[PDB]
Amino acid sequence: MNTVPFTSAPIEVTIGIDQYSFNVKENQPFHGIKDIPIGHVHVIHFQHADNSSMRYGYWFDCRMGNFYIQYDPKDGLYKMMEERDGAKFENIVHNFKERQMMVSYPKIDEDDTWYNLTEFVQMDKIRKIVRKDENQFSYVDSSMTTVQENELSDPAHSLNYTVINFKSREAIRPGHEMEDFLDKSYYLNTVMLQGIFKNSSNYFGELQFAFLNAMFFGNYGSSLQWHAMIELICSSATVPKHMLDKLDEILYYQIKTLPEQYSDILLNERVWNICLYSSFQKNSLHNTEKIMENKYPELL
Amino acid sequence: GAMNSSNYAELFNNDIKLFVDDTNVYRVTVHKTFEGNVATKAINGCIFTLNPKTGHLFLKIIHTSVWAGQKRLSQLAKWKTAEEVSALVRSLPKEEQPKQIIVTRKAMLDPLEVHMLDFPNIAIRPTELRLPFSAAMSIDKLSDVVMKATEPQMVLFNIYDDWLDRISSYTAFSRLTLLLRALKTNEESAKMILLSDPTITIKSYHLWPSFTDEQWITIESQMRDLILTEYGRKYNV
Ligand SMILES: CCNC(=O)CN[C@@H](C)c1ccc(F)cc1F
Ligand SMILES: CCNC(=O)CN[C@H](C)c1ccc(F)cc1F
Repeated sequence: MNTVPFTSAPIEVTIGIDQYSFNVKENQPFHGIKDIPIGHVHVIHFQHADNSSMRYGYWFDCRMGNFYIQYDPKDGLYKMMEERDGAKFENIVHNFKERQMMVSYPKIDEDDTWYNLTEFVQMDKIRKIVRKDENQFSYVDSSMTTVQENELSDPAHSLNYTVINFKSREAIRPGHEMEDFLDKSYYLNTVMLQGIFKNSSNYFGELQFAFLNAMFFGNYGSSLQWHAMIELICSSATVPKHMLDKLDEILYYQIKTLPEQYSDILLNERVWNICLYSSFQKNSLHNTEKIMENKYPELL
Repeated sequence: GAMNSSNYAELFNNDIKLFVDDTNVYRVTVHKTFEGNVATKAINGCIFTLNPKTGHLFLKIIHTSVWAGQKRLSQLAKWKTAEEVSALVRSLPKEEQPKQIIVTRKAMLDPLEVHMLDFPNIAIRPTELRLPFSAAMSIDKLSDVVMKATEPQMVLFNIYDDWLDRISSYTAFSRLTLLLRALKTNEESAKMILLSDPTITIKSYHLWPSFTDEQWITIESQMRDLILTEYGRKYNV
């Protein structure tokens, strides 16, 4: 069980750690989160009480280093940093555990939600989408644009998701225009899976990361990416059966976790109706269709 | 974006553009079978691709053999249209290629866009105008070449005959649209108007009769009367 120490909490803030959130008051004696499960990526995220504009946060994996948060009064944000002195860090975490100044990651034993949302998400792939090579953790915020959004303006601060564009030469073989446009299997299986992602696990990892950035930061380009990666699979007549079964599980847990009051902005009516009712895969996503119809029958 | 009444004179500027109408590509007769079910039989069709400034009409005849063994023919017809338009563009010298293609039906947008991905600088536009180009098969010489075709074939026409010697392309397009709207609303009456007087002939190399300027004003007036009438006869007004 790993720990993220906070130097202090000088500004009132809602702190989230994966699907949980707690409210910290200005100058409340808050010194971090402990008992963080090992084996998973995690995200620690922030919304200031005074300016709900800009949610922001950090993806990290405690196996890759010792990380802490310290408030910077110049840049006005809680910053993640790596501590290279393991002696100092282990000592600090201990002293803090003793004084009961850290909250405990509140996971229910039965609960697999975070695993189910991050099954294929790997820190190494996150670090290729969010490029800041000097750190082992990755900052994301509500405003960051994607490479594809930038083509349609600071490259260093962009989300480098794989570009998916259904009306592009990459997606359409010369001489197969109708075939490839109406059945996207060649773009899914040859271009993206065999060519770019190498396997379905990497594809699902990026899809899961895109959803989580959409949900936790309201990052619009990440929502676009999530829906595009769903639509590409659903619009393919030929999809490995193990991928369809896994997609149904992935989307089920995403829809289950999505806040009800955000469904209006985070779910694209066109994509979901096409995918569940018109696409080649309209009859392959049983769990997802059942939760969607019982939780968000309005959208459909 | 879309072409409408606001931006109508754009059709007659000096940027090359083509209208594409696909309404006569897939044509059928519906009939009963011996068992009392219903079936369709295809008949030859055509793509109507028109330069509205010059009158040049690229009439690609769609022979029924292209549908043999194919499914979902109404969807295929849109993709076949887009394939033939793209092939036409590629066959033209660069300086003759259009800068815009305007499709008369919005369902042609995605098929044409995908077939024209190699031409990112050619704009594919819809229109809000309800243009009467489906009535092109009411022009006798056009219907004749389509129905006689025994294989795929492209035939080039000037749909304005020689009108541009005496009128502007705006006026010529307006006359064409009036004639075609009339033929669409009441083909018999329209054709009577056009062929009533036997002393006015259609030259061998023309599609419409050799009306003088004064006769065109009279003809045009008769066609407006027809469209207004039929619009009365229809809505009882
Ligand atoms: C060179 C100055 N930087 C540091 O002292 C950063 N060290 C971190 C681990 C830390 C220090 C004090 C705390 F109360 C809580 C902490 F997390
Ligand atoms: C079942 C509770 N779930 C929640 O989101 C709220 N639980 C409190 C506020 C909480 C959240 C995160 C944490 F690290 C420690 C905490 F005590």
